[PDB]
Amino acid sequence: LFTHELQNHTATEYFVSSRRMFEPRKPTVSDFVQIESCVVTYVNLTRDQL
Amino acid sequence: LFTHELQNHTATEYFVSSRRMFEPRKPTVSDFVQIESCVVTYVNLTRDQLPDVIPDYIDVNKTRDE
Ligand SMILES: *[C@@H]1O[C@H](CO)[C@@H](O[C@@H]2O[C@H](CO)[C@@H](O[C@@H]3O[C@H](CO[C@H]4O[C@H](CO)[C@@H](O)[C@H](O)[C@@H]4O)[C@@H](O)[C@H](O)[C@@H]3O)[C@H](O)[C@H]2NC(C)=O)[C@H](O)[C@H]1NC(C)=O
Ligand SMILES: *[C@@H]1O[C@H](CO)[C@@H](O[C@@H]2O[C@H](CO)[C@@H](O[C@@H]3O[C@H](CO)[C@@H](O)[C@H](O)[C@@H]3O)[C@H](O)[C@H]2NC(C)=O)[C@H](O)[C@H]1NC(C)=O
Ligand SMILES: *[C@@H]1O[C@H](CO)[C@@H](O)[C@H](O)[C@H]1NC(C)=O
Repeated sequence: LFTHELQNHTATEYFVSSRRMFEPRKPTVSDFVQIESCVVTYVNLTRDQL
Repeated sequence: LFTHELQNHTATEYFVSSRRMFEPRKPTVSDFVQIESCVVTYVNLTRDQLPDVIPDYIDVNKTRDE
């Protein structure tokens, strides 16, 4: 998952592509993993924007 | 994915398995992804038959309004 473009224009496009081949596309929910442990490296947000 | 039988009697049984082996099973929503582009090879269909072809599919929109 990468953020193409920047927050300079209030549009952060979250797309997932193969590390071997740039193929941008919006990820599917079934394909993530849920975690109980959080570290500073994770992006903070509330449930509203999920 | 493959189509057991043909539309000769309007029964195209849609199943999925391994490419090597024969492990028939109805395709599931978790098996696939969505794209915004279409071609002729893609079989074209309406929304109401999605549960018909994919019982694993659940249309929350059309069930809540009921
Ligand atoms: C559901 O989606 C399918 C896509 O997965 C559809 O397949 C598309 O079907 C349409 C028509 O149904 C095709 O568009 C037609 O293309 C012909 C080609 O014209 C050329 O050939 C004629 C005759 O030789 C010639 O006179 C012309 O000058 C051209 O050289 C057009 O003539 C038609 O007007 C029409 O535009 C698509 O090409 C086809 N998809 C692809 C990728 O080719 C399917 O049709 C959809 N379901 C239904 C019921 O239509
Ligand atoms: C996501 O949220 C976490 C927690 O809200 C953010 O990390 C937190 O950042 C604050 C601000 O620096 C840390 O508090 C500070 O801790 C240091 C000691 O490390 C102390 O010197 C300061 O006085 C202050 O107390 C907090 O410890 C830290 N906690 C964690 C778990 O990271 C994080 O930056 C946020 N990141 C994003 C992308 O939103
Ligand atoms: C789902 O979409 C239908 C129309 O297709 C609409 O009537 C209904 O209110 C929608 N429900 C939700 C929860 O989006």
